[PDB]
Amino acid sequence: SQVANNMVDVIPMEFTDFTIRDAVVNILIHFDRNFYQKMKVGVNPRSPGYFIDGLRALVKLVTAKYQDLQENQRFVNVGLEKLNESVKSLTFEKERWLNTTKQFSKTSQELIGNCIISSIYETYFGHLNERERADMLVILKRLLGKFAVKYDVNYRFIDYLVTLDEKMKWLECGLDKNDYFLENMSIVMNSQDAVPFLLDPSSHMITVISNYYGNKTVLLSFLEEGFVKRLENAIRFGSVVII
Amino acid sequence: GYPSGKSLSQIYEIYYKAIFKLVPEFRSYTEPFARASVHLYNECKARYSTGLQSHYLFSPRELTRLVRGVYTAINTGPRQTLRSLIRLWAYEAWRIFADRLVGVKEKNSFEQLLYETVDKYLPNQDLGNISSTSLLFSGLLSLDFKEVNKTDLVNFIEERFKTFCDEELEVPMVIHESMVDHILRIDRALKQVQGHMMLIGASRTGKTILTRFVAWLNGLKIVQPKIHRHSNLSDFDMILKKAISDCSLKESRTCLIIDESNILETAFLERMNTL
Amino acid sequence: REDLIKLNTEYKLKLKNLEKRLLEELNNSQGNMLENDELMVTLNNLKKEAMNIEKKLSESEEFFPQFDNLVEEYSIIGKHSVKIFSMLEKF
Repeated sequence: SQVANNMVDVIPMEFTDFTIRDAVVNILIHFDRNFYQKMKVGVNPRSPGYFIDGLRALVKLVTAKYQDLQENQRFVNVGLEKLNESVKSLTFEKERWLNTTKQFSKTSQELIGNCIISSIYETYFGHLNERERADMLVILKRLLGKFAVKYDVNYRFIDYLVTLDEKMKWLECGLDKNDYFLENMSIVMNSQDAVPFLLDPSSHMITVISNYYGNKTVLLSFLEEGFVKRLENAIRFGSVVII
Repeated sequence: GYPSGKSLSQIYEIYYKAIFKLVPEFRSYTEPFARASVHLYNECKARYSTGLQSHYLFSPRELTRLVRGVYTAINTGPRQTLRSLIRLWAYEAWRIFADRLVGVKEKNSFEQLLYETVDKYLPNQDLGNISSTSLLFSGLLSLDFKEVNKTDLVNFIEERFKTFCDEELEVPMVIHESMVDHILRIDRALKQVQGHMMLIGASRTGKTILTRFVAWLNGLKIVQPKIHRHSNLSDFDMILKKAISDCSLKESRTCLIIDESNILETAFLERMNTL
Repeated sequence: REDLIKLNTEYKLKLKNLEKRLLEELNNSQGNMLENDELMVTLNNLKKEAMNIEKKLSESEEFFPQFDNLVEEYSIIGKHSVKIFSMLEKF
């Protein structure tokens, strides 16, 4: 809690039901406590890591989402001044557009708790099973249910962090159709504050990322002789490397 | 074999007798200290066995560790109240018997034991919270080894960590209750003539960073073996040889951080043993 | 199922694509003739599109609980099939 608090010291947030910062930190602790308790087996070999990186994901994600919520709120406010200047038959329906204006407050209510789920997916879920992910999500959602944070009930990790332009780009390279494989690719790309470890039997992934970075893609393996030097050349001139 | 539990009590009386030449006002307190130290030993040996954890292994060397750990605090501390000395004794008792303890059920067991022992041999109402978190002793703030204020220490670390953050490798962290207690633990270790501390920290706890820090406070060259998949024993030998030659023939004062990853073969660890 | 989440995101991207088209022409054809009207008949088509979303959101609240009712039966099918694949994998 001491560490969590100082990491979310930066305060994007606005008043909620119930404290707001105090709630967020208590969730993440109760999630980390539930993650290792359900998933990991063996007696107390492993300890807090994902927790730090889960907080770091949230900070990067709230900042990215609150600045984009305020950007779309600015896009409907600039359209409000332009329709009022004009006032004719259809334009008064457009003015009515307070349904959207009313909608924004409800959208902003859930963005803090939506970022909680998105960060947890990026950090805790990467190596979990189709069923293992879904089941933890429920424990997270019911934790989000106990605490007075609002989340989107009809929420989908893919649609929330993937853009249709990127989702097309990935498949074009040759990523598989599956939801599981989409989430995985999203987890790899979206957050790169840390090096990703891709595990796939069929090295079909080693080509996917190659198609995406093209010429820039320089391939190495920890086993080759020239590895020691070839990485120093890859780092010096911005080469995208897969090991 | 081991002696008596009644010879041990007697032998360390003579040990306390010698060190209480420096606090003559408590010359009458040597016996109940010697009896308490032995009691603490007998109990730790009994409560924490190799059945729970393999490293739970106690011997009169602990006693000797404690008795000397007590002297060094006195020989370089403020003139001492009785409330000082028992807390001085209690600090060493914690670092000698309980730092090795895993988890919390056993760690709290010792807190109660330490309380139980003082009450049985040194009956005072002047004691405070005897938990390790509450007794913090240092020579970072004072010129004499003295119990320091929690508020005074945290701020002192905060001003020195920024400096260490600026001067050395740039990595920001949150300085917290555990970390202050641990900074002093490494500090005492790195101060003693032979200073060897092995830290058991899971990962990302920060054990490697604190070590670099406290070494920097003590003014130690931080050597970290540059090993890799294609490192030979000869490489590590060279790393070791230099660090040794610099320590005697250049008077260097190096702190060698060895991670578990660095021991690549049996021999690498054997080299560390010989050292 | 596929078009439900597809046209959810597509119409909202086209709602953002048409808002940009409206603002581009409103600033260009303020000194010109009343061209904005030629995009306003496309904005008249948007009265299907804005309310198409409302049409789809209404049927979603009807589709989702039926989708979740159909997961159970297939779970009954699903649980046996893995145990069978496990067995054939083990050979």
